Amino acid sequence: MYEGNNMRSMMGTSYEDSRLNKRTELNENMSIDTNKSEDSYGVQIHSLSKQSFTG
Amino acid sequence: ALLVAKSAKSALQDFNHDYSKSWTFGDKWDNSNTMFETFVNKYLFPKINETLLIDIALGNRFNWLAKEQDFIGQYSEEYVIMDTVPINMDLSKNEELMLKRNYPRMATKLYGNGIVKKQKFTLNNNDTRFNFQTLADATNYALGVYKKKISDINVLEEKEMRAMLVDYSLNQLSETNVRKATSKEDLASKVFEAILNLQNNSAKYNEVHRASGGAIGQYTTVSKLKDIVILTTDSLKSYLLDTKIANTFQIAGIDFTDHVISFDDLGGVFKVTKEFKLQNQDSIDFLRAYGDYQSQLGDTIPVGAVFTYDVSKLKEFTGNVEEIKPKSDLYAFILDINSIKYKRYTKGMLKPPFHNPEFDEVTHWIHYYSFKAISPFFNKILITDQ
Amino acid sequence: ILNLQNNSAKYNEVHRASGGAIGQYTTVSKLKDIVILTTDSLKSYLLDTKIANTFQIAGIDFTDHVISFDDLGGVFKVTKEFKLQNQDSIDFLRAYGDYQSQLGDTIPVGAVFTYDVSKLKEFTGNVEEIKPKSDLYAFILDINSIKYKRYTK
Amino acid sequence: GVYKKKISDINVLEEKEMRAMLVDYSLNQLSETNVRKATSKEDLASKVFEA
Amino acid sequence: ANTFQIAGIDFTDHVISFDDLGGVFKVTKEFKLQNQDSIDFLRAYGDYQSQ
Repeated sequence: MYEGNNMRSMMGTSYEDSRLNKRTELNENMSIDTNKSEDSYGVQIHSLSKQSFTG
Repeated sequence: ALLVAKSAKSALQDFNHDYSKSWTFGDKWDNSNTMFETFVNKYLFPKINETLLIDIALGNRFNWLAKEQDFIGQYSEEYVIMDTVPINMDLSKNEELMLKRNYPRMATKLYGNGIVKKQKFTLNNNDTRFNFQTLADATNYALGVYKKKISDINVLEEKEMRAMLVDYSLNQLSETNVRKATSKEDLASKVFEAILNLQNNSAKYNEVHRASGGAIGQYTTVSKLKDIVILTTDSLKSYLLDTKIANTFQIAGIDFTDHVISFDDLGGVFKVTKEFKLQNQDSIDFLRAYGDYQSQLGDTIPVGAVFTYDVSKLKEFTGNVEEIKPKSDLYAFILDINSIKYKRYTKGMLKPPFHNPEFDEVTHWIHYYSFKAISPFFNKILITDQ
Repeated sequence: ILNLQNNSAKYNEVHRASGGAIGQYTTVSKLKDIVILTTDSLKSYLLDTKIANTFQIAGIDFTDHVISFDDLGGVFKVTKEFKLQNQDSIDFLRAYGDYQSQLGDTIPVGAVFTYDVSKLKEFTGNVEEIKPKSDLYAFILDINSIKYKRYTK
Repeated sequence: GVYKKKISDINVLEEKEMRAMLVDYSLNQLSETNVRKATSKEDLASKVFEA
Repeated sequence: ANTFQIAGIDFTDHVISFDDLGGVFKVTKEFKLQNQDSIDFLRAYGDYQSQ
């Protein structure tokens, strides 16, 4: 309403919002596409892969 | 005696003392009676070949409840109307009561603010280069500590909100809501009859007596089964899968497993009821072992404080803190969504870094506002052994 | 399973690491990575009685991820770091390809013996074995918790 | 909202008083020839199917 | 769920159910209202004609 200047580093143009990046979401799926116990029924072994996991 | 145990020529003697000696002449490294037995060469430095930094990001399982505010104001409020059954009209009464007033009565439960949570961390550029035999692994160290500083947000938020509805499932809702089971081979029939109670018009299954303006009265309501969830131990979901759906024949529309939020154990959390002060130094170290750096001696815990890890084994903390868990682990709390009011405000999540060059270590901060609450004006049934 | 995929400060042994005696560390798993380990009796009982004599199996069959053995022990550890004394001990040991261990060296306390060995007079008390103590056993884990590197160049 | 609850309450009132008078009838009317006696909870599964 | 041959026998097209079959009460030994607390309890359900 009041026009003013609206400008400071913080508390101007930093008081009402900021840049948003990430809301700490479920991307790793818990209880949708993992937390699974619904697997197949047949011949069996070796769905067991290994990455390097060095980073 | 041994040159390895001699700490006074290590790389920590030059960073606590302001003055140190500039050049060096080396050493005559040995492998005689160390942790570095070597058959062929007693005079070489132990070569390591790699390090790994294993790290997995962790979820929240509640991000479809993530409604977003704009962070203005601090009180919210909601209210229903009490139900009011009609009467038989008896004409022996006076002809003047139609002038008399009759206001409708309301519920009026009021909610305060949430809590803003925060965490900080410090990356050094000086001593960290003495480890990290390449340069990329230090960058992996940076992105790994950043990803754990966002994953812990998830695990603490799900743990605290799990704690809040389990804490609600004790000592808050009345005896017309709770029912008494006896076994895990019970409580599956009892949850199966407990569901499709709620699609009968009833006032026995809410808790509006715990509202402010509605202690006496009643309030009928229902639910819609795209809207209920059940909350239980993974043991019970294990029982439902291996026994109830497995050992029977035609359940082609009956298997209600899509509403089963289930956990390994329904408690790791602690709540202070008696107030006190902090005196033990190892208690301070144990708190900042989990990151609570702000705590000093002489500090004062409030009443409405949770603790989210096992903290009940300190001498300040015995007796006055309490674990929130079911007793006999035969536990099933069914509710309906629109009752739990989850909220967070996190657009200002990553604050700009502070550099501090004269110590040369950057420091970040993470802030987010979060508002847990649940609403009493819906349908809830708890199943336990008292 | 369904506990292995919860955010748990337990289920790991970070308290038995080097720098992590105090504190917590949460981890989950992915169902492409859980390995069951048990006897053949348990797996056999499963796939002839439970999943056979039940009706619905439509998603439940976790037998894809089970490894089993006829027994979980034929193997031995050392205690007390004993010494070689007897002729019959070493020449019994000769029968399994061992040649270098002559009468007069010691055995370190962390060695393994990999066959039925405890009946020698030097070994009783000094040598213990590795088995489940009750033959009713299932150790299940997240895979790539085990690491296994060999050099066969 | 107060108006639509002033019709919702007469709805729930009407239905539960009507099931109440049905139970009242079941206890106080229909002399012994009309009532059959089950024993167990699976007993009446057979009884209603034959009835 | 268990008796395996339902295509024909499913009589759950005609089953009215309820949580309880009674929360509704009945009066014997007629009386008079004589406590203020009792009528204040009745005011919390809409009954305003009571004295």
